[PDB]
Amino acid sequence: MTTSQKHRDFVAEPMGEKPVGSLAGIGEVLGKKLEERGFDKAYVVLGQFLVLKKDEDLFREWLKDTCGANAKQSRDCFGCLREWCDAFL
Amino acid sequence: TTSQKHRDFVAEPMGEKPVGSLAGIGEVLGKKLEERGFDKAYVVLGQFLVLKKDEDLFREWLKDTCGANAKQSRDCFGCLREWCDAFL
Repeated sequence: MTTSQKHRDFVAEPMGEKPVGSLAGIGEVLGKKLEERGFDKAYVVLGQFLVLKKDEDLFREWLKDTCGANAKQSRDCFGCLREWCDAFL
Repeated sequence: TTSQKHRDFVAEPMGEKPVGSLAGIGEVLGKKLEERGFDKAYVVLGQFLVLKKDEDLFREWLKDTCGANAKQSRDCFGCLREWCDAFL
């Protein structure tokens, strides 16, 4: 397994009310910028991922534009949501 | 009360279900949702979640987007709310 433990923990169970910082790739710096834009729970970011029809390009560009995520951070966040959805949606 | 359509939706993961599997979303509403990019139930769930599950704002968005009346938007909200309580 090449995913982070943090990815594995997120994808192992429903997310409920977990904060945005529970997503892989979302450290404290990105999580603060997300919360300040209203994306305060992980499920709100899931919401954006789903409204963008799970499209990697659009979602990763949106994360960059919204909180300054770099390529690795946006890849990790996308992959964590994609695998969560495959498991639970 | 709830419809069997509601109960069937809230009983399981929605996967790739079409937007018309949502309670309240009949043929006319579904067409208009699909025309605007909301072709699958999970895209509408997405909008519900971006709006932080807010009943008033989601039901207003649905009316603005596809013309849902009050019963249709009530039905659609309630099915997404109960689905999230079971699966999210």
